[PDB]
Amino acid sequence: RVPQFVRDVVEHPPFRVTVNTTLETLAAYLRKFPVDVVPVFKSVFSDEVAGVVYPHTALLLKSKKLDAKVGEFLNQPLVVKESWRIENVAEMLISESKWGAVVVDEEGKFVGVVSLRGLLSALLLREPKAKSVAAVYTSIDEKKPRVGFVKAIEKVSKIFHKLVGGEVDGYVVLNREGGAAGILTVWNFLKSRRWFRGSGEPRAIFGTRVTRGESKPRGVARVWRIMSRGVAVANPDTPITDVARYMATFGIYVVPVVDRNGKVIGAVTAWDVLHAYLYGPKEGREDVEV
Amino acid sequence: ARPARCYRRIKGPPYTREEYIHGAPMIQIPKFDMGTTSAAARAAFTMVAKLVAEERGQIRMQALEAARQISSKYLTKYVGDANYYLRLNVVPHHVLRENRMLAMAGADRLQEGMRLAFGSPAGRAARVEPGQVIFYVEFKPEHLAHVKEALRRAASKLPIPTRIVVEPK
RNA sequence: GCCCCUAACCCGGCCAUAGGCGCCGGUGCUACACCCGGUCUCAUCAGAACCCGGAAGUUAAGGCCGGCGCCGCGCUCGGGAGUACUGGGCUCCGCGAGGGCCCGGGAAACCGGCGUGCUGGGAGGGGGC
RNA sequence: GGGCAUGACAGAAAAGUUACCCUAGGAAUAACCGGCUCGUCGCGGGUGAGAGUCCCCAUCGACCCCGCGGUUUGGUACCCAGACGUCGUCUCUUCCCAUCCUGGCGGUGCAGCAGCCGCCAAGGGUGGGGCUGCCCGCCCAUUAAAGGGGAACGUGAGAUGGGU
RNA sequence: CCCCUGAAAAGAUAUCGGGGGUGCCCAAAGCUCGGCUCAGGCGGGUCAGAAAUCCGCCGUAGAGUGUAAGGGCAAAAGCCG
RNA sequence: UGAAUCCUGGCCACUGGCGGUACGUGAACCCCGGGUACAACCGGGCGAAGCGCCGCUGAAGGCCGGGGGCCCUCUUAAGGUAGCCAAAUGCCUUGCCGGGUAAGUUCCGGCGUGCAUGAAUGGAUCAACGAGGUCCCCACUGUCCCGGCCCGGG
RNA sequence: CAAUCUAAAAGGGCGUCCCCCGCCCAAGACAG
RNA sequence: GUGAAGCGGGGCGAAAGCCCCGUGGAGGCCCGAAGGGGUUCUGAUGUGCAAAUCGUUCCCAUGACCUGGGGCUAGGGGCAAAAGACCAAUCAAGCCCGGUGAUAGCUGGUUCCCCCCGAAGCGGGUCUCAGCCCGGCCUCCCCGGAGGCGGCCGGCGGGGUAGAGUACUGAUCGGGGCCCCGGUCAAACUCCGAACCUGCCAGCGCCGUAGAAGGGGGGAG
Ligand SMILES: [Mg+2]
Ligand SMILES: [Mg+2]
Ligand SMILES: [Mg+2]
Ligand SMILES: [Mg+2]
Ligand SMILES: [Mg+2]
Ligand SMILES: [Mg+2]
Ligand SMILES: [Mg+2]
Ligand SMILES: [Mg+2]
Ligand SMILES: [Mg+2]
Ligand SMILES: [Mg+2]
Ligand SMILES: [Mg+2]
Ligand SMILES: [Mg+2]
Ligand SMILES: [Mg+2]
Ligand SMILES: [Mg+2]
Ligand SMILES: [Mg+2]
Ligand SMILES: [Mg+2]
Ligand SMILES: [Mg+2]
Ligand SMILES: [Mg+2]
Ligand SMILES: [Mg+2]
Ligand SMILES: [Mg+2]
Ligand SMILES: [Mg+2]
Ligand SMILES: [Mg+2]
Ligand SMILES: [Mg+2]
Ligand SMILES: [Mg+2]
Ligand SMILES: [Mg+2]
Ligand SMILES: [Mg+2]
Ligand SMILES: [Mg+2]
Ligand SMILES: [Mg+2]
Ligand SMILES: [Mg+2]
Ligand SMILES: [Mg+2]
Ligand SMILES: [Mg+2]
Ligand SMILES: [Mg+2]
Ligand SMILES: [Mg+2]
Ligand SMILES: [Mg+2]
Ligand SMILES: [Mg+2]
Ligand SMILES: [Mg+2]
Ligand SMILES: [Mg+2]
Ligand SMILES: [Mg+2]
Ligand SMILES: [Mg+2]
Ligand SMILES: [Mg+2]
Ligand SMILES: [Mg+2]
Ligand SMILES: [Mg+2]
Ligand SMILES: [Mg+2]
Ligand SMILES: [Mg+2]
Ligand SMILES: [Mg+2]
Ligand SMILES: [Mg+2]
Ligand SMILES: [Mg+2]
Ligand SMILES: [Mg+2]
Repeated sequence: RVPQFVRDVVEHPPFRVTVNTTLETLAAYLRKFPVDVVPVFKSVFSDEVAGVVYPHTALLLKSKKLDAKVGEFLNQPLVVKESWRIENVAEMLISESKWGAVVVDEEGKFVGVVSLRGLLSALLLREPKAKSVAAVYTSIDEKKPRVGFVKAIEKVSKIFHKLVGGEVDGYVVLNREGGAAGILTVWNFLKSRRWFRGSGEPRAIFGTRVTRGESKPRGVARVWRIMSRGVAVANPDTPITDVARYMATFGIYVVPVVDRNGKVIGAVTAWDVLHAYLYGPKEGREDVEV
Repeated sequence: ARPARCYRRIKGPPYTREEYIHGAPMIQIPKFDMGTTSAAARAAFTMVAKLVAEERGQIRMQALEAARQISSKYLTKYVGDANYYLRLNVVPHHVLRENRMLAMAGADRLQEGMRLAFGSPAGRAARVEPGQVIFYVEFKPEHLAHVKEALRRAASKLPIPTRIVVEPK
């Protein structure tokens, strides 16, 4: 009984988010139960969907003293049907580079959401076209891949916008020698707030002696202070199914790839894994023995 | 979704080349021709009603879909699917944009206000001209009152004034 | 030598009215060909091609000419149409996006009709100086 | 004449921090109020799938669409940097109506007791406490009811000074 | 710095406008001469196959031309020597 | 660091300090060669501290997470022990359950994968002391309900 | 009696003035 | 006021010891004047009595206590039970005089009359964006010497926009048998294609020997 249709992978988040949920509450929810896409309902007593938000939306918080609700940052959802096949929905996720979609039935009633985790798990019960990481892996020399490479001592302000904006799905963090120090994704920013510092527009300083009317960020956290340490690395001959199992289980969509000396030469993204399960090796690549 | 008045007027060039547009939304209209579509059976129908636009403007995809549902349901109930042909005549080619702060939509979308103002896709609309046919019906003269009622219901869902023109084929 | 007239051949201009498909005819002294050979110049896996030497055979094919049909194409022709659009003016209309009036210009698709290479130089042939 | 380089690419050799801060200025430029705008916010209307035993419209109102207000938030940067005292509360006055009660009327899926819905109507009323710096909100005992807004987010040359 | 669009049929033309690219690479991917014709399709042909080499027909470029985009190119600007 | 009392865990990767046989590197002087009738100049040799390298050091500045099967393993070393907690430290959050009030966003007592607690960076800890910050109870009252009259000076 | 300048939409109305079309009445039409 | 060590008596008791009363006079001990300090009312005052005061309520008050006179430490220096306090009403580095009329792309001011002409906020470069330079635009003078062009008509050219189209590249709804027919579209599509703008020549019109074109020089804003 291999899942083939969307109805076999539709998932229901453990928590309910409405338009009045604050970004701080949303971050607390995702700390406990990580999900790839959050449907937002118009109210507590209505199953109508006002839109969706992503884990990245919780990172739009500017200050803990400034009001910010989920309803102010709603994305347009990607909508799929429960009757569609798993491979077809995977194609739409690759096209838009989106981590999930809203599932509706034939009449448009909200059924649930489908995520990258769910599709990866469903394809786990199949046989990849390409079997080695070497066949599908993003090189460190590519111009604008969906994975970043950053030094461990960099400031998080340098890479923050690329993560929250979704231009990459994660970062491989390099030590001084070019080895894999760790992994940085939005989940690192959701688990911990060691990176966070409140900001805001200038205060209404009138009729008083106050010498610093605007908050300024001075000590900026370094990447290795909040990264995931000790992630397993992959080799070109690593099986693609071990990578897929990791990504499906933990929802981390970047895995570093190292040469024999441990130096990072690229990464495997969740989009690379889907490519192996759907088509096979990339153009000009060959599947090495596993 | 914003109120439809925000995208009613034609304020710029058509935005349709989907090979240059990242994340252009998919069309959410399942069918455009309803009833009896085969050309042989349409020869029985001898009357034509048209819901004609009175102004130029942009009709959003969801309004076209809402108009299509109410009219087709009414005709199915009162006229019968074998006794009419209904066609939604315009296609929502134009892509709508919105300038809102969002996550998971690009780094430039994180800058507030009118800095980097070019919007991300927000929907689709059909750009129509005065006199343009929005809905097209073929029917038998015995059902004239029902066809006019179906098109009156369709018009109540549309952002621009329209008028119903009835002529023989 | 010179002037005039004039098929197919040679060198051209414009580059489909010249192209494409099908059918029916015409042309052969000469000219163009198909054609006959490979010692020589030259040529290749291959005298098929290219190149050389020829003149038995043939208008079956090519070339050129005439006719018909369809497709394609062309037109300073009729309609489409003074329509669409537009330069200038307006205390003219409309809630508004926009429209209207006056002076001056003015399409396209399409439908119908007509057309289906024209022409410059030379050789050859004819007539005269 | 060729090369060795300035990528901030018509070419300095160059890290922070100031809430202990200072000077010159800027409404060429932010924060409060005001102006413009109204996406957002609040309020109204069209439509009628569907619910309502039957029955669209007693009560609702999916999918969509037309609006009003300036009451939340934003957008913009027009005025004000030789300066318009920055939240709330107290005190005191007035205005709006999109009416919570009180006056009038109608509908009801109005038997009565109650309830729900609409219309006219702003003369009067709309209070006392617990919690929090609050505003807002939740709650307690009452009550005819314990409406909401505007006035330089009314009012610090009137106070208070808990927060910022 | 470069291409297309914006750009309003001479020229010029901006925005933290839109879609992309550049800090190279190649002793050939540079020069020239000759020959040839590409993608794709069909018919026949021993392994042989959707796809190898061979014979034939069609094929306006649907290929190729290092590299973005736009432009150009068929007895060539492509392919082979 | 901060009386006393019970205690004070694991980590030397990093930033420092210190110790060290050999080796690499490491300035001037000096030595050798070339060059120059002499010099300038060019090459080599020798080579101190230091640095590289190897060790020690946390009551040095400090740090104390994952994955896997008590064991292995990854990342800049280790992997938060005894304790303590919605803390003057918890965003979510007026956290949940009790106390106290008619009603308690504060307070007290518990709970704890604790956004981001923890051991001389001191942990736990309140006897005595306090113009320290806070909650509750009794008494008390013009603080108030809700204002009135009087006295001295303006 | 344009604009700056203080306004108004979808929708409803034979309220009223008017224009056009279809059908009935050839005095056996519409209303009782 | 409390009452440490030490020292008496009495009581219970088997020993040790325990209990009561007294004596004694310790302590950065307690209450509280003087004295010292400076918490509250966020009281009065706030052009003050005062460039820091007054009332009230408070904290310490045998000690790391308060206080007179004399002495030492001096500015990149002192002194600090540490607040970057204090060092003569001056301190994240004193005061005096000197360098010194520091510099300021920034702000303020810049004084009589008439007459002639009369701008600009554009392009390029700049550690350039409140500055400046080279051009455009103004003015004045001189050289030069006959042509010039914000308009129109014509001849001969250029163009690819509006519209149109859906034929190349793409998008898109239906019907019929990969083709045919109908329909919806295109800033980064184009067979076609205006109005319109623009090049040369000729004419018209106007300007020009009271000086066209062109050139040089001064001053700009
Ligand atoms: Mg400041
Ligand atoms: Mg516009
Ligand atoms: Mg430059
Ligand atoms: Mg004000
Ligand atoms: Mg403002
Ligand atoms: Mg709204
Ligand atoms: Mg209704
Ligand atoms: Mg506002
Ligand atoms: Mg301004
Ligand atoms: Mg003003
Ligand atoms: Mg002023
Ligand atoms: Mg004032
Ligand atoms: Mg003032
Ligand atoms: Mg009213
Ligand atoms: Mg106010
Ligand atoms: Mg005041
Ligand atoms: Mg005042
Ligand atoms: Mg305060
Ligand atoms: Mg405070
Ligand atoms: Mg141009
Ligand atoms: Mg090139
Ligand atoms: Mg060639
Ligand atoms: Mg320790
Ligand atoms: Mg523990
Ligand atoms: Mg404690
Ligand atoms: Mg805790
Ligand atoms: Mg507390
Ligand atoms: Mg810790
Ligand atoms: Mg500590
Ligand atoms: Mg610590
Ligand atoms: Mg401690
Ligand atoms: Mg004390
Ligand atoms: Mg309107
Ligand atoms: Mg004492
Ligand atoms: Mg005070
Ligand atoms: Mg006072
Ligand atoms: Mg006074
Ligand atoms: Mg005392
Ligand atoms: Mg300080
Ligand atoms: Mg000094
Ligand atoms: Mg100094
Ligand atoms: Mg001086
Ligand atoms: Mg003048
Ligand atoms: Mg200025
Ligand atoms: Mg002309
Ligand atoms: Mg057009
Ligand atoms: Mg069109
Ligand atoms: Mg032009």
